[PDB]
Amino acid sequence: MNAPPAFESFLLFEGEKKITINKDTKVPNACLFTINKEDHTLGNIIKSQLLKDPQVLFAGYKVPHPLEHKIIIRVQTTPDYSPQEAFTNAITDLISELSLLEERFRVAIKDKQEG
Amino acid sequence: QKRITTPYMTKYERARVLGTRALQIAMCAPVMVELEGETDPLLIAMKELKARKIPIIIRRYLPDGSYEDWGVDELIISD
Amino acid sequence: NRLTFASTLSHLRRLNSPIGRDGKLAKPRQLHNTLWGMVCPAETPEGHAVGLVKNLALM
Amino acid sequence: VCASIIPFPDHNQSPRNTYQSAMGKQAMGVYITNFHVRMDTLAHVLYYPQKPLVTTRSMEYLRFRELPAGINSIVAIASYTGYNQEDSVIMNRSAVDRGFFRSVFYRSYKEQESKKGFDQEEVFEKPTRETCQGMRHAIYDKLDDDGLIAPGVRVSGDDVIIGKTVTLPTKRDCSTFLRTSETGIVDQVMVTLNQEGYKFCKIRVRSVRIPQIGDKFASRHGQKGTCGIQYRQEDMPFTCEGITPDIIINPHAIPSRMTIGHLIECLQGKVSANKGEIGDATPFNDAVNVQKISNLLSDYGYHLRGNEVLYNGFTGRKITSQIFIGPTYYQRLKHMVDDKIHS
Amino acid sequence: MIIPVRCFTCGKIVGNKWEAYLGLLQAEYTEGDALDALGLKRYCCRRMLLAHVDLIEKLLNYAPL
Amino acid sequence: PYANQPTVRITELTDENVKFIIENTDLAVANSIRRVFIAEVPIIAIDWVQIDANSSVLHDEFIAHRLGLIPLTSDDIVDKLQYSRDCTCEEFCPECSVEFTLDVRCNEDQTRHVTSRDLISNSPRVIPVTSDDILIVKLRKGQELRLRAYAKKGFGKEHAKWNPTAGVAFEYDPDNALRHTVYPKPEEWPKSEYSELDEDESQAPYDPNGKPERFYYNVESCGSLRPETIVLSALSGLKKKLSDLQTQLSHEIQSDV
Amino acid sequence: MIYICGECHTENEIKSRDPIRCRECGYRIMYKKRTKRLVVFDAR
Amino acid sequence: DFSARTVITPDPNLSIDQVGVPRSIAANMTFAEIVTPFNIDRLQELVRRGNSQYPGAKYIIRDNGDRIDLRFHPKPSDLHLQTGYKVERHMCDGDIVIFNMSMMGHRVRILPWSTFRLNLSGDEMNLHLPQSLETRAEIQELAMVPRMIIVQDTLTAVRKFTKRDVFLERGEVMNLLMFLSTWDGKVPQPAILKPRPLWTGKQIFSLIIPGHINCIRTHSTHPDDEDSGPYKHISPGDTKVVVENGELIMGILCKKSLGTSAGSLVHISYLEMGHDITRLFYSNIQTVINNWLLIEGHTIGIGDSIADSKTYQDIQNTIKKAKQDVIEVIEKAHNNELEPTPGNTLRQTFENQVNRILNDARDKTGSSAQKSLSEYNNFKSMVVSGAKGSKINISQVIAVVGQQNVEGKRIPFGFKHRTLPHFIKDDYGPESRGFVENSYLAGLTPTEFFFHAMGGREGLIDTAVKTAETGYIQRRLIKSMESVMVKYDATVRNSINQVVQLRYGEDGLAGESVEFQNLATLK
Ligand SMILES: [Zn+2]
Ligand SMILES: [Zn+2]
Ligand SMILES: [Zn+2]
Repeated sequence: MNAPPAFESFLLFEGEKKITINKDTKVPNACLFTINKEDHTLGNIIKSQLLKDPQVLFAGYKVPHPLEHKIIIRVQTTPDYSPQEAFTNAITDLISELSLLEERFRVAIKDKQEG
Repeated sequence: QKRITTPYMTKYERARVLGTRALQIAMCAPVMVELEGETDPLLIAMKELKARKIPIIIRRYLPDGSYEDWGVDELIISD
Repeated sequence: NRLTFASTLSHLRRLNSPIGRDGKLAKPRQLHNTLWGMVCPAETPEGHAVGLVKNLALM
Repeated sequence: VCASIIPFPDHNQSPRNTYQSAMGKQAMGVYITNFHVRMDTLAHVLYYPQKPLVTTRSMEYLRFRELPAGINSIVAIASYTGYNQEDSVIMNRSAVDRGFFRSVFYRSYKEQESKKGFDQEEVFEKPTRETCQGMRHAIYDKLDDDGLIAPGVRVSGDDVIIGKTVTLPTKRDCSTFLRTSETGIVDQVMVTLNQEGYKFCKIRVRSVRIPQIGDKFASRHGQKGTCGIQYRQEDMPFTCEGITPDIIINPHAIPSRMTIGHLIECLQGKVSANKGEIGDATPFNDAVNVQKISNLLSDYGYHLRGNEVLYNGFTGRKITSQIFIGPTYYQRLKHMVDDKIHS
Repeated sequence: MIIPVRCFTCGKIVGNKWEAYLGLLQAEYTEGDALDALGLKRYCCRRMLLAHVDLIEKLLNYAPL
Repeated sequence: PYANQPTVRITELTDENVKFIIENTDLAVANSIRRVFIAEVPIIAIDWVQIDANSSVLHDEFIAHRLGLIPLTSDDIVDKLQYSRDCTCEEFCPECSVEFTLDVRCNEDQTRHVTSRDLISNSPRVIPVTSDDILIVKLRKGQELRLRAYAKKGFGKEHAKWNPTAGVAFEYDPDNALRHTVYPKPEEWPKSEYSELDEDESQAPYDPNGKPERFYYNVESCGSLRPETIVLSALSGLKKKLSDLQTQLSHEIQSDV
Repeated sequence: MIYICGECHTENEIKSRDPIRCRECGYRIMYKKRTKRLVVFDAR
Repeated sequence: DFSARTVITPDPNLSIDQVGVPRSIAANMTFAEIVTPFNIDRLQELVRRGNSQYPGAKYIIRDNGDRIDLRFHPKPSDLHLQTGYKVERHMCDGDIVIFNMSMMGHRVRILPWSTFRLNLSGDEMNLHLPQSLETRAEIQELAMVPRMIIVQDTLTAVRKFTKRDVFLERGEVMNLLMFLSTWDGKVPQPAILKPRPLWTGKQIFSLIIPGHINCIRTHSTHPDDEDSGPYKHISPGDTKVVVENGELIMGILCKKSLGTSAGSLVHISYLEMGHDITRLFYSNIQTVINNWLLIEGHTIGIGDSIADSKTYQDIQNTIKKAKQDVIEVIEKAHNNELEPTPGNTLRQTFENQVNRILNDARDKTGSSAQKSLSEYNNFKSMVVSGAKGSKINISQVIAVVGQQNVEGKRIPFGFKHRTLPHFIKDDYGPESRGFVENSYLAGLTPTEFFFHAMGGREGLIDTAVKTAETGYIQRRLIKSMESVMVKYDATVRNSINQVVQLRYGEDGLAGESVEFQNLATLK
């Protein structure tokens, strides 16, 4: 009755934007990425990569409520750089990072099978 | 005049004045202060108290039967 | 009480303290030494009627 | 009977032993074997009533081993996400999806058509909108030609399950609807004749209750703890071997409103499961000791005190404090949120 | 009532192991020895077999409708 | 300002589980991938069950539910199949679901139990893992259990039955080089299998500078998806979700500009 | 409707306003076999 | 509009003022609202939703007072509303609710599950919704939780968080600061810049402290001689709490420093800043500490109860010495050597001497147990912070349970001069009279278990009657002072207008704003 559907955790609600970028006026060069229908599996993926970038001054994520299933990411960078670029560039590195891992795994998986 | 009650406004008076004003605002009552998009009626009345524009006049009944007419603007509110 | 088998067994062996003058004058709620091996000391409903209702010892 | 099933009651505080006596009765489980044939107003039967890993010798005589009223759980005592206070507990959502604590609920509805008055009498039939003048808005397609809903029909919300009308001096509907709004399926239908000889019938409505955040779970000793929050297997703190605890309880309960027997039972449960032997829960057996149990656990590549390194599900970094995890027996209490809200 | 399909903790299948577990017990094997043969290294799965009760045996005694 | 190269090697490969070590990887990526196996990995399991005749001792709800927990050997069929929501169907089709059936009847005096072998599936490849054997229920003489079931692709987070991982043993820094976990008495604690340390050394010396690396993975499968293929799908499944975020992210920037 | 005796477990058709008794036994308790309207079950 | 009672569950994410409510309960509950042009569209859409959809209206009231049910929706024109109407729209987010004569208001938040969520900082409850706007405004202005005023799961972690040992890496700091609502947006400079940045727990907590509030407190484990020593300002154990300009420069926080008391950070902030700022202080502490707790972690196990063999010998030696001493006292009374005190009789004097020997042993052995626990030990952490438990509880778990007194005395002779059949007749020894020399961990003897039950039974009976009697006093006191109030002439008068007090509290000051202090012109 009151139990929420199990698929709402990942399913995208109709007429709801998956990603919303909101600028923060507390400190210059700061933005909030309120992703929806995601969990900590995605929040930690980008936060760690953002820290690796020297041009990132402050990057982090948090969940307002586990049942909400929406994650908020706050990114702040240098005046020359932009939080939007940091979020975009970091994702590309992850895709490249996983591509090497996926490709290298396929290289080594056959090696063990044959011996 | 000759009013002996405290110049400050009690918390109970503040709550009732805002509540009554907020109810009035929700009933198509006019707003003295400028409207900058505040939809919620309580916010409209809250800034009215800050600007000292609420027409409500507080009549404090003394225990002896006498009453003192204290204006909301005259009373010193705490912000 | 058929909610659980253990509850059913306890109810059958359930005991009740005396009521009226006899129970009132005494202290049935308080645990006495004579209950050793005859009435379970730990088992007693919680609430106002604490110690009035007890359970027979296993043996 | 209720105190005998408690391991190490001497290690436990006296009020806790008394508290368990009340909780033990409220625990839900297989009360008897011939539950299907009988009809009871209230009857909770557990999906998987499993005998405990730690059992007392006197438990055999009570036959509680044959018909237990709880399911074991690998309980890690930690403060995870701060969702469990002194009276609370955190469950594993994935475990419940596999049947961790699910149980059935049976409510028996009973009615008879008796000729109390010569002019007016009760009958069993479909209350058609035309022949019946007074009626309540509800779906009547469930009822059959005999006025009794056949077994195997899903019933939800306000629905008529038995048709009864009174031929007042045109008939007035007086059927019986569901007591609550719970969704259930009728299990079996019984038609009989009462002692007076009038037709009398009983029907048992079966509903499935899935444990949720509002259900109250209680250990074998201590205060009952409501399921503060349910977390998926990924979010639960997994150990080195990949064993996400089924239940997480608040460590702050152990000091006062809980007993060291919970820790000892966890240690015994870990040894019992690892060594494949049911532990002895005799209250006054000098053979069983905390030090002896710790030594046995160390032989199976485990910490002598049962502490384990749990990796936080959200962040993979090791938790600074080593959590204490063990297979502690747990029982589900009759108090459930669904019953209260559905009312 | 009946052995669960899989371990509630991790998800390893344990229902199929129940049939072999009982068969090993009557084969003079120790309670813990049988678990090792079935391949239950984790203590969570060993719990599902070591201390399980098959209540359906007594229920099947009653005749059906 | 870019990511590293996650070198990966495999220790031992077997049917039940596969062990591999990933080096030069961030802790978040390794930890996230661990939960990607449990939830993100899609597998085919029974979700829709309808009973035509049930005379067994167990109840309709219990029997119908138990089928879902039974894993199905969906190695490559899961990839080609699609979720019911995104399909153009109002009723299950072979392209967005599969057909399952189980028609048994007990007439012998001896107790007969229906197991997963009697669970017939239209798709030859999509079959129960055992097909000893996953027993469903025990049937008495004169008891029959005829029902029809369907299975559909679903995420692990949606339900536990859609989780192919039978316990993931993820470990890192077994010797506690970075002191991420502090033991009051390190001597008592046992030595982990992956640790390379002497008997007389309780733990490795603390290094002032260092990062988590050389993550040890042991993915144990329930038989539905082979442990050597779950990793391939998980890595592709995680990144394809990451790319989807970028596509929506670009739209937001297009709106701001 | 068709009912089942609780002793012999045999089909016996009982109409409305008819005594409830098994011809083969005289047993006074009858049950209902099942409904032909099937329901939908979800493994949750 | 009384609602259906439902169980209570905790929710740290929710603010203390906020309350979680399920969709089903809120659907039944309705809040009459007067439609206005500024929100005419808002009511127009909600009424269109209908009762099937949760965000709907159960009834709509016209100016004439007629109520039209929205379940049927007979005509679209009837659905349309005019200005000045009253619409019983279903409860939504942001509404004010009041529940447990002083009641605290809350802001309702809709959550998926059924059970209510409360940010405690269990028992079923029913939440009441104020229909009228006037009382709704009044409730949110004076009856809110911030104006009415920490869990034990946080205080224990707060003490560990503020320890000097705790050091936070850049990655960890980012997560903690994200949950900080009252954050300026600038990351504080690390305490240890090189070789790597490392923020101390206090630095993160410094931002948690609102504004600039200064207070000095002491940790529970603060040696008395430390203050008199030269290291008073530089505490060797960090047992002194000092805050300057809102920054926790030093000291480990605990219930004494952070918990409610005459002088505490929460109390000082309430007077210095107010209630609204104080609530954020509670929320920030709960949220930030909970996230950090996932890294540090709090647990409990057998290792905490298992003490070193050295202390076990001392505990048994003290127990043995006490047992021998009791026998010596018994022998003296047996031979008539014992002399009764002038203020007591021989029988009562003997009971007093034996009680002190047993009572002293428990305290001495219990005190040694407290020193036995190491810093890493979880038992010490709870008591040191003072969150949950007590030093006596640890004593009964490790050292000794202690004497089991019944009705203020030792176990009475239920049988003829013997407490139990096993003990010899006229036995006044430790075991016979209920002295429990075995700790909970070790295990009690069969005789001790029954004696322990007798002591516990008395407590349960006293607790059962204590609540009944205490509750009666509360109701009685309220009735006799329900009409007592402070009038506009700064006088306390009842309904009859009789002067109870010329000035409230004899000074004319509120009891909440007053702060404890010691003027130094008399000592
Ligand atoms: Zn397992
Ligand atoms: Zn399709
Ligand atoms: Zn018959």
